[PDB]
Amino acid sequence: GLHDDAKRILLHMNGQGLVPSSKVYTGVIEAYGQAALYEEAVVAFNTMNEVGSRPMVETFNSLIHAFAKGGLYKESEAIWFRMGEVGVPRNRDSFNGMIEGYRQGGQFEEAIKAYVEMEKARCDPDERTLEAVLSVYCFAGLVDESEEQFQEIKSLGIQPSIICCCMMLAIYAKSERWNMAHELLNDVMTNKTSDMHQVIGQMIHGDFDDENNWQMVEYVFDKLNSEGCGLSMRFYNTLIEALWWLGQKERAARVLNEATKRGLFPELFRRNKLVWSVDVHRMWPGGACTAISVWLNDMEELFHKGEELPQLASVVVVRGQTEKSSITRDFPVAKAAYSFLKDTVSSSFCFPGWNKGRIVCQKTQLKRIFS
Amino acid sequence: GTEKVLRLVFMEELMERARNADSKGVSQVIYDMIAAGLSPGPRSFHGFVVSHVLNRDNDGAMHALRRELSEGLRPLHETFLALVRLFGAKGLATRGLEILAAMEKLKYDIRQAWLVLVEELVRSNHLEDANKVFLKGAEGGLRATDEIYDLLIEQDCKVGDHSNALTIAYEMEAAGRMATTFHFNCLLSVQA
Amino acid sequence: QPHDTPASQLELADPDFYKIGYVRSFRAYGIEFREGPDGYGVFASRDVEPLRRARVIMEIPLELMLTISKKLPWMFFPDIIPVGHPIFDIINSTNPETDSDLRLACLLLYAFDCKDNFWQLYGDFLPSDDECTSFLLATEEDLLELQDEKLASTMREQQQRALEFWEKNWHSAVPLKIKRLARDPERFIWAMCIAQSRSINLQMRIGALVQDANLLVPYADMMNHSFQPNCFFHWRFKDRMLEVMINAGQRIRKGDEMTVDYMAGQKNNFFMQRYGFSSPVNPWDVIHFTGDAKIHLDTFLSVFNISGLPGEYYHNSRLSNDGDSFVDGAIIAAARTLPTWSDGDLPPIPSLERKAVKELQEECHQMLAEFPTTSDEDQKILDSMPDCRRTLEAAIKYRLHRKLLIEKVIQALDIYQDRILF
Repeated sequence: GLHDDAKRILLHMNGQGLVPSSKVYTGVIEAYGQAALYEEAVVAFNTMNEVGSRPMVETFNSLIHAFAKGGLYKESEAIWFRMGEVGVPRNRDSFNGMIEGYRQGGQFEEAIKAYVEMEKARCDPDERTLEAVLSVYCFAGLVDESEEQFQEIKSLGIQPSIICCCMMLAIYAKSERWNMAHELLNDVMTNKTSDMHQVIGQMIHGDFDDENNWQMVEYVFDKLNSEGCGLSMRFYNTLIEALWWLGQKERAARVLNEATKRGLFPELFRRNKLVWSVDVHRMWPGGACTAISVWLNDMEELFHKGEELPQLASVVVVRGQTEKSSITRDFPVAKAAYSFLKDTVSSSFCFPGWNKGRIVCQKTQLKRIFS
Repeated sequence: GTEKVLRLVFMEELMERARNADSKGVSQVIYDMIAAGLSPGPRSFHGFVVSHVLNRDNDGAMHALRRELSEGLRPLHETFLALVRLFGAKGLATRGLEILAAMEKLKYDIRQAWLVLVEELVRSNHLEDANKVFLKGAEGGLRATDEIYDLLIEQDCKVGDHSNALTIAYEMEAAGRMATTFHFNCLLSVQA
Repeated sequence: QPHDTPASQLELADPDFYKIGYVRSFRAYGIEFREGPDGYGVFASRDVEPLRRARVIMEIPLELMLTISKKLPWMFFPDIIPVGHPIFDIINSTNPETDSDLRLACLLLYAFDCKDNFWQLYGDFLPSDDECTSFLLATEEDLLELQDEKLASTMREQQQRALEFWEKNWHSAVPLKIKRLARDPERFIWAMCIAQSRSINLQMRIGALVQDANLLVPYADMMNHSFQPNCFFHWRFKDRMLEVMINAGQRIRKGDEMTVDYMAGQKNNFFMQRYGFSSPVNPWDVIHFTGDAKIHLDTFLSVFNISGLPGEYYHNSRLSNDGDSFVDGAIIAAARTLPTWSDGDLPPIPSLERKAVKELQEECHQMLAEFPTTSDEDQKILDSMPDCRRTLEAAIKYRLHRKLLIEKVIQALDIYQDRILF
């Protein structure tokens, strides 16, 4: 996920003289597709298309994932339409990235249509595809409907990973089912799954946090670097989602500290003389609320130390071409961000008139709630 | 209302950082302003281009040009003029014709840019490519100033090139300006 | 239904105006002369598509116009002054550098008193002493009303010089040949006004002699003025005929007003001094600023789409046409007269230009309040008088155009200060 080192390598290669190959730009568009650097990946792909090389399917399935990390569905539709005319087939990971991008965004209807298209094209849906199909019914109010895919996962293979178990637990906790979900919680803690899947579950239950007890989960936190930022950020996001909604807030939103010390959650907060904001464009509603609370207390703790307030404090919730639209409020994260900023704090944070894709507060207005 | 009020402070410090030839500051200001919801404009990218131009950075300038063009926004005339001047100062004549063609496809005028290109190629001790660019631009119906007509002839006669000097003199007399004693005198020097 | 064209508002001229010339070797191709309240004008009667070369619309022979050389040996190529006539002593006793309208006026007065001459029949179509817009035939009231001290002083000096020349040359002991030319001192003033408001300087060639002369050509003085002309004068030496040819590439439709350029590249003051004409879209009129604030030039030209070298500024429509309808000759003249600074490719700072624009605006406001009147008052005065003197109309239009230029500069500065931050 390194991006500055990628730029240094590209500069040294250009200084050498050798023209970068297909895989060079294919890795560059993935290094500039995990740090919210969406425009650099676009310009690198343009340079790839304007240097004398033909993009393969690997470049396309990397670009769909890089554009699905944020949630720009229009860019995904555009690149999917261009892949049809460029002359390449649509493999499994392409549909996987499309549905992953549609998940954090709106348009929940297109997911089942894309899956039935996979079935028509004999896409041979894999485990990630079935996980995505199960998550299709996750963000929506279809708690009891999201159980046939769980049974399919339990039958065709081993029990689903923790990123699905904790997700279903948070789904059950979102509805009016608190105590009936404790047995399903003990299920994942008293089963025959992997070794690390057993210690995960006791980190939320009980106290388990001190100078030595919370040091045990440090090994589990550092061992998951083998995924390569693919499912590690997904795992942390799902953990925060299942931890903050029903549990202790001080216990849930503390993993972000070690995550930022690790280097897997970049651009979560912007601090400068002119601007002071928070980017949650690649975060789920619960995680977005956790980051909002973290940024709020981090700004209020800097309020009494005598520091100049920013001219505009923004909350980057949704980006992309869709930003200038009235269809914005339909994003799942958006409804939750608006509710959390309306019920927790006063009515000082509102949508901008120039761009309806974030939440901003004026300088004088921020001072009033702070006091 | 407040849109221009905040754009003022967004652009003021950007230009102030671009004045002292600092590219990282302009880049971080661009990132901050695009994170604030406002799409970047051509005036803002002008500073990011001139930051690399002042630090003799050609690859960074090309990257900034591609960045500005990718968002479907046509660059301004001053940015293209600075790019042409930088490519002419470095002697990269072949990389200036593509910029001139890009200006032409954007319905601009490529007269002053072509003059700046030939002048910077002459001043950078690049005479052959300067004469080539001048002859390529003159055939398309683009006339030049008298000062360039005099400078090209003087330099080509001081170096010892008679063919290009005579061709430029013929093109000058065809454009409308007749030759004076100075011109003939230069040509005679090479002839004697 | 009749087609709505700028030429349809006027009526067709008298057919004798063209009949008195058609009997000579005069031709007019694709043109129609039309008279209105302001005067005659030349319009088009055929759609001229973009041509590769020029097309001739007038052929005016040499034997129909007057000509006096600009050098010391005064050679009148149309020989109408016989040797021994005492008018050559009046033409010759003049300074060969400062006064050239006196000789043309004397030649016109003599041509008005010579039989079988074209100007005895053409003089019926020249403007009289009441429909002429020249400031020589003006009063002290109108000159004081101009609100310009230097122009009024120059016009008074010129009137004095004309009167002194008439008093020194047309004395009592003069023979009758000269006395019958200009009996009253107003005739000579009118002759000078016609010779000054209708003269054309052109290098003509006859036989083997190539010289530059001042010639009063008929049927070509009717061409109006426009800073974006459509035609130009050309001399044909094989037949000794002057031509008015449309520019190559310009598209002319039916009803368009054929115009040429009078004194290309001059200030709006010399126009009022010579032709008694004022235009608010003059791209060369100068506005003097005493302040030290300096605006940026390249950004100012880029925001208004004024692309071109400092010698030739044009508005590039294909960059922005509908968006920039403000871009006229006024903004071009402003960009030429505004105090500008440029140091390489250094980008401008918004604070410096925002502090300079307010200084420029307050300077414009303090220089505009110097006039006793305002813009709306003069706008109401100009149409409050339906039929007034032509000199007063020209003066009030001059004042209105100056004020409108100042207002246009102020509005352009406002657009620049509010559009520099996209």
